[PDB]
Amino acid sequence: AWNRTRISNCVADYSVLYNFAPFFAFKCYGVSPTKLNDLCFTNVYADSF
Amino acid sequence: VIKGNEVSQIAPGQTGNIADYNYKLPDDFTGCVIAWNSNKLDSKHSGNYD
Repeated sequence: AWNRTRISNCVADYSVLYNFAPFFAFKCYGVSPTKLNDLCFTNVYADSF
Repeated sequence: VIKGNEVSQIAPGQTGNIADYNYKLPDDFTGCVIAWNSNKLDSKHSGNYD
């Protein structure tokens, strides 16, 4: 029943997901993390499992 | 001295709490990482808070 959440017109404040929401399992496939500051997302979707 | 869910970050080209704050392995690492449990020698009943 997952939700395709669409995000647009914001900024990639992703460092909070490391410690502010301290989720442990963080595997980025295709685009390794810590580079997520420009030319990052165009049609970003989020799936909740 | 690490936790249980902590050996994973110990590899070349790996990132995480250890690689960002504690210790960084080179991507060109030539060696052996060896680990074993240390309950009877690195734990305390109330917590080995050392």
